[PDB]
Amino acid sequence: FNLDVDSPAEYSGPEGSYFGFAVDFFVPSASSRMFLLVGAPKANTTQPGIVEGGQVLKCDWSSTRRCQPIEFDATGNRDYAKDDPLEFKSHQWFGASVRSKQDKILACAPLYHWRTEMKQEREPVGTCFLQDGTKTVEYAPCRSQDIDADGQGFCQGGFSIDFTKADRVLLGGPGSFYWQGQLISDQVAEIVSKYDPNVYSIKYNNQLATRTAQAIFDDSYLGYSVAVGDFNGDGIDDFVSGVPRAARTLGMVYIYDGKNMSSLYNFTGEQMAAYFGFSVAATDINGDDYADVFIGAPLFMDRGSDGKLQEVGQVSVSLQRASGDFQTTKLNGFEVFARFGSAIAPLGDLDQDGFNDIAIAAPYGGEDKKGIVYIFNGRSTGLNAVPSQILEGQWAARSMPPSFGYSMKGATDIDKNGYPDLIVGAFGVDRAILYRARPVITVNAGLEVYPSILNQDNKTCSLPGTALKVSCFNVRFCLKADGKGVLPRKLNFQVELLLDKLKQKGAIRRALFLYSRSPSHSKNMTISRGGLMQCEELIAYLRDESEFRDKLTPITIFMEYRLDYRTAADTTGLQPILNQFTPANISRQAHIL
Amino acid sequence: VHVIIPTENEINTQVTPGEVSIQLRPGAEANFMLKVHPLKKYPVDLYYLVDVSASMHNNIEKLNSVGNDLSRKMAFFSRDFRLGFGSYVDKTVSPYISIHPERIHNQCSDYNLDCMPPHGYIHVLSLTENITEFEKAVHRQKISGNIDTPEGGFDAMLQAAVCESHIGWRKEAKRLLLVMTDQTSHLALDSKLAGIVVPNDGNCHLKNNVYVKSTTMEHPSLGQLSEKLIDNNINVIFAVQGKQFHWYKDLLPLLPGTIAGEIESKAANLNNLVVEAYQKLISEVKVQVENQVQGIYFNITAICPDGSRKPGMEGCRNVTSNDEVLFNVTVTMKKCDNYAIIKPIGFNETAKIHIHRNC
Amino acid sequence: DIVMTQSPSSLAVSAGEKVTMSCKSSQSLLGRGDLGRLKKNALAWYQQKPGQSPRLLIYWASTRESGVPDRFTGSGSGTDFTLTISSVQAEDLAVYYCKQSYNLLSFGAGTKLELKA
Amino acid sequence: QIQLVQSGPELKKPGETVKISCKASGYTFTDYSMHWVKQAPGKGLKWVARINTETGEPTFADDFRGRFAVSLETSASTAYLQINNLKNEDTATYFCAIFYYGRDSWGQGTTLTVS
Ligand SMILES: *[C@@H]1O[C@H](CO)[C@@H](O[C@@H]2O[C@H](CO)[C@@H](O[C@@H]3O[C@H](CO[C@H]4O[C@H](CO)[C@@H](O)[C@H](O)[C@@H]4O)[C@@H](O)[C@H](O[C@H]4O[C@H](CO)[C@@H](O)[C@H](O)[C@@H]4O[C@H]4O[C@H](CO)[C@@H](O)[C@H](O)[C@@H]4O)[C@@H]3O)[C@H](O)[C@H]2NC(C)=O)[C@H](O)[C@H]1NC(C)=O
Ligand SMILES: *[C@@H]1O[C@H](CO)[C@@H](O[C@@H]2O[C@H](CO)[C@@H](O)[C@H](O)[C@H]2NC(C)=O)[C@H](O)[C@H]1NC(C)=O
Ligand SMILES: *[C@@H]1O[C@H](CO)[C@@H](O[C@@H]2O[C@H](CO)[C@@H](O)[C@H](O)[C@H]2NC(C)=O)[C@H](O)[C@H]1NC(C)=O
Ligand SMILES: *[C@@H]1O[C@H](CO)[C@@H](O[C@@H]2O[C@H](CO)[C@@H](O)[C@H](O)[C@H]2NC(C)=O)[C@H](O)[C@H]1NC(C)=O
Ligand SMILES: *[C@@H]1O[C@H](CO)[C@@H](O[C@@H]2O[C@H](CO)[C@@H](O)[C@H](O)[C@H]2NC(C)=O)[C@H](O)[C@H]1NC(C)=O
Ligand SMILES: *[C@@H]1O[C@H](CO)[C@@H](O)[C@H](O)[C@H]1NC(C)=O
Ligand SMILES: *[C@@H]1O[C@H](CO)[C@@H](O)[C@H](O)[C@H]1NC(C)=O
Ligand SMILES: *[C@@H]1O[C@H](CO)[C@@H](O)[C@H](O)[C@H]1NC(C)=O
Ligand SMILES: [Ca+2]
Ligand SMILES: [Ca+2]
Ligand SMILES: [Ca+2]
Ligand SMILES: [Ca+2]
Ligand SMILES: [Ca+2]
Ligand SMILES: [Mg+2]
Repeated sequence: FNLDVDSPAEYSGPEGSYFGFAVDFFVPSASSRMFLLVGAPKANTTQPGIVEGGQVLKCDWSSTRRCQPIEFDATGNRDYAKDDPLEFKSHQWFGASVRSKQDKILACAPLYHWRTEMKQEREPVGTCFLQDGTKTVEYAPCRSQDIDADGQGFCQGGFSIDFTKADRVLLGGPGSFYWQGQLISDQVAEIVSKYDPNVYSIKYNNQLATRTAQAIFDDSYLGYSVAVGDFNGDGIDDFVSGVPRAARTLGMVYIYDGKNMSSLYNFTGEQMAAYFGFSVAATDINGDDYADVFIGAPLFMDRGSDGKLQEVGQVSVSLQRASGDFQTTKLNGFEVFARFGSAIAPLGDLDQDGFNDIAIAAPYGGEDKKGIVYIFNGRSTGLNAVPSQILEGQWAARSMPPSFGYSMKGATDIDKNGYPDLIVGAFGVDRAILYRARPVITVNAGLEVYPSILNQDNKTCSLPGTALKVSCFNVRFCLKADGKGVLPRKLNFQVELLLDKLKQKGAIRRALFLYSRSPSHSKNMTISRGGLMQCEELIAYLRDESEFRDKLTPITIFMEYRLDYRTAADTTGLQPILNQFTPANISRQAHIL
Repeated sequence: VHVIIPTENEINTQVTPGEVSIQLRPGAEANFMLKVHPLKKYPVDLYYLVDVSASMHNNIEKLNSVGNDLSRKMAFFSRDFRLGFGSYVDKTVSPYISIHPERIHNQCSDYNLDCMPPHGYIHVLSLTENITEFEKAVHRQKISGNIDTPEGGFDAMLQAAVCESHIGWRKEAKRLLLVMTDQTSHLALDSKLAGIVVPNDGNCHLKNNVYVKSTTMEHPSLGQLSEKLIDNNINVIFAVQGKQFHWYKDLLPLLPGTIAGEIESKAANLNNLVVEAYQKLISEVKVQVENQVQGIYFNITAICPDGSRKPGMEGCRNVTSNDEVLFNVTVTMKKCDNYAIIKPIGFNETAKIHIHRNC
Repeated sequence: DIVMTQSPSSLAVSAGEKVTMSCKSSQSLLGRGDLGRLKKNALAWYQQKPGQSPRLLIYWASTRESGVPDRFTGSGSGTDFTLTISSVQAEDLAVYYCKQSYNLLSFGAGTKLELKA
Repeated sequence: QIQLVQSGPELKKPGETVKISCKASGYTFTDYSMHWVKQAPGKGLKWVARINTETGEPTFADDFRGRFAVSLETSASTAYLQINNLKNEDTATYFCAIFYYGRDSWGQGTTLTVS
């Protein structure tokens, strides 16, 4: 609910490059400034002879908004033999998938081809560039002597990547072994240390990988999408992998042991061709200290009352329990052909409520299929199926839908306010848009009546002007508020108190404030956050036995409050929001005797 | 609140009334019976969409016996039977095909047989009364190939269904789209592997009988595929030789109006499959409603000749000649805020209902 | 250019007997096709009667050509292939040739069948 | 029905050139390659050359080079094998053929004798 979608930072790249195809954040251990990583897989590079090679750009944030390419590769195609190219970087889609762990940037080119030593051919093996410190190396775990379709020749390594907290890289290569797919994971230290630019095939010692199986598993694409998290309680992040065509294209998600690759879990979709496993993610969404599993199935068709199938998209959600079992629920999308669940991007605890939150894309939904991103808050019982905030693309299609939400990354605080932010790509228009999270104010609003017992006989005080005696009671209220991140010390609140307003307009209101003979009052309050409740007291009285519709009714005492939103802003103009899971409309009853 | 049934000359033979106009008020309901009465001896348009990747070589050669024999068998089920023909392989992009200059030239490793260049979808023969042309279109058909086993079946089907002016589908006909294969098909999201992230817009993209957006647009989803097949009144018949048949069979519940059968290992039943599939399709009557009217909901139940009742799109079974199926249509209004179309799936005639609201 | 070896060149048969002959190759004839593991072998067998053009019997080292009697069975893989004739007839007295098409086309030596007497 | 019709017998002297024709009928000539095979008088078959009528570009065996040329006359659905500088070892029957598996064909063969 607290994401600022009114003043996002907009970035753009070269036309036709699909700038914004893949997004992540770059956060060096000691730069004191953060950058965004935005891919552009079809970008025209300055490399000698490479067309639409693809690039990854480092984008700034403070001051201006400009992006510059990272020189992972500043050369052309190497030769194998005189007038016989070793490799083909043309249309390699470099920047198609980008991930970063603080300083370490892993950027892949899934469509890279090479000839292999044995004979001339063009195998889509796939390569990645890993940058750390001041050195960059080429990593290509499938570029080996195990070639052709029954080997790793068609691997497309780097198609989907992630990082393991153990400083390992997890690469999904869905084309291995006749598209059975293979996961390969290795150590950063091994990749960087065992590097030689004159060697095409490099062996590593601490490498883990899946293995080829029977033909019945062909065309499953294992390693289509990957994610990590601890699913067995060993302290070692395990490997989560989507396999969209598994089990007769029901789609499956596999979890492999992050230490020895033994299989741990098998999640199977229910509907054929829903493409279950398209996108997978893991996070603790309920505060149980166990990673939970989030699986998209973007083509899922939901049957209506007459059995009619509506293609909407589905996300399967399951919580991990200590016993080793999972508790499964389901979340459906909202719009037809929007492909809800195409991207799952954990936001971390974006609203700072103690639970992690998740953004789920539906890239072809909304007016003109601009694309929609739905934000679902977490809670102790699992992900809340009801979205609290909806984001939409702000650009028209030029040749294809902007596909806003196609790829997203959250849980990184860029504006340094304690509330993690979110980057959303919209590659169809060559753009990327950064949303920042607003501070959240929780308000303790008190309301009391002294005495709550009131009548027409107990006249206790006199009115101003003419000293008529009336039955008097006091109405008190007070406010305290605070947040968890960076908020202005002085909060500006507007409060209005109404007496006996809960009735048909035109009816007589029985309770009035004696200073003005009015059933309503408002005040301008300045409240220091984290301080004392600021209280006020007004004296109310009942109309006498001459001005009424009845004598015995409940009296509603109603308090409404809101933020000013004019002075309520930080140095960048970012305004706080009241917690949307709490009321700002409260009441008490007093009773007439 | 009322229902008006026009007494004007009707322009439908199977579906009547083909036009209904009703008046609703919030909280109101109204209903009527819609009659569906299938004809015997239909004009029939049968288009052969054939998988021509290398594994199909030994089945394709058997299509040379289909023209005249099938025409004779259909003489007892139809009045006017036409044949058409086209073929498909896959998307002509890496990694689905080789892109090496020397391999693409031959498109296979077999130097005995000449393989044709790979293609997405090509239209070969427009639907025609001429049986000889069908047999000739088949006789000169060469075999192609690819690297990946799955095929671009659904992509070719959409173009075959949508490009009406090129295929030559008649409005005055039962439109049959026969898909011949042995392997499973690619799904909409499989194309990411080839670098194709552009959605299929569901339009017609043929030039000189060649589908030219096959390398830039992804495969259609099943949702899109069924939508277009129903909208264009096409009854799909799948003919699958391999164990993959079961893959197709179990997708039938997701593709209303579709039927599938098996091709024998000898491919000796190519004509029997078509005739039997036709006979089963003609006896299955079900309807769906396209409801774009906001605040209005429909509840339709099929009332069968045998006394059973089957709700929604379930419809009635074992329908014959001189046999009416009645559909009980109730419209209920929840709120104030156009028309909706109620049609039998696989039929050329539809009923349009106009829903007025006095608010 | 793949060398084919065919043997024996002189095969003695009698009607009703099971007759076998073999062809071996200097390299694998198994290539990549439309199927994953089920690769095709680029090998075919022909029957040539004296004074006649040769006729195709078997292709891909398995599938029979239409019109071929169901007694001609080809089988094998890699570099070692065979042809077996079940219940050989007196009308099968022809010279058989194997031909590979993995790369440059070439034929084997030829196996001649003659009746035992 | 696919047919291949070849020219009749030729009696040539050493060093002379012979043009052996093969006329195709019953099919789309320009969509298939045509192969030439040599059958020496008493030996097995040896593949000589193929001509891909789609492009007009020939391919020859490593041994059958230089003296052998292949050309097309697509206007009459026919192809030619031209053998230059005939030697005595060229005495053979030369066959034309279609090698498509489901639609093959061999011609009757042309007998060439060299003095
Ligand atoms: C999630 O779901 C996946 C499946 O999608 C599942 O993984 C699969 O596990 C099964 C085993 O349960 C794997 O199948 C085989 O397992 C044997 C292990 O040997 C034991 O079990 C067999 C019975 O299957 C007993 O006979 C034997 O005595 C042991 O008790 C492996 O040995 C098999 O390996 C074969 O493939 C190798 C490829 O390199 C060959 O080298 C090897 O020789 C085997 O080949 C066999 O088949 C050939 C024909 O294809 C034949 O020619 C050979 O002679 C030989 O008979 C094989 O792995 C299955 O492959 C796994 N699938 C995948 C995709 O990994 C997970 O366990 C499950 N996870 C969870 C948590 O539920
Ligand atoms: C990258 O550069 C290529 C080469 O100029 C661009 O592709 C060309 O586009 C023109 C039309 O503007 C065509 O006439 C050429 O034939 C195309 N060439 C090739 C090799 O495709 C490409 O559009 C550029 N891409 C980006 C993102 O700038
Ligand atoms: C049906 O198609 C066949 C095949 O094209 C037609 O027969 C051809 O007729 C032309 C003359 O117009 C001849 O030159 C061809 O040689 C014939 N071909 C064959 C295979 O016979 C036939 O006339 C067509 N019939 C109808 C009613 O359209
Ligand atoms: C739906 O299909 C039917 C059957 O083909 C069409 O009915 C025929 O229309 C033609 C042309 O007017 C007549 O000559 C036939 O006699 C009709 N058949 C019968 C049994 O009456 C019908 O016109 C088509 N309707 C639409 C809306 O396309
Ligand atoms: C079509 O459905 C309507 C109901 O929507 C049927 O009419 C009802 O008949 C029952 C008796 O079985 C009465 O109790 C209801 O009050 C009737 N409702 C209305 C709105 O009239 C109607 O009979 C059905 N028609 C057919 C042919 O089955
Ligand atoms: C992987 O490590 C776990 C540690 O708990 C062990 O139980 C499991 O058997 C190991 N698997 C293999 C294949 O070594
Ligand atoms: C349609 O009518 C049947 C029979 O009364 C009822 O059971 C069903 O719930 C109704 N469906 C809707 C969507 O109103
Ligand atoms: C039902 O269908 C079967 C064929 O499966 C047929 O033999 C039978 O006569 C049909 N019954 C009716 C009542 O039409
Ligand atoms: Ca673990
Ligand atoms: Ca958890
Ligand atoms: Ca939260
Ligand atoms: Ca922030
Ligand atoms: Ca394929
Ligand atoms: Mg195929």
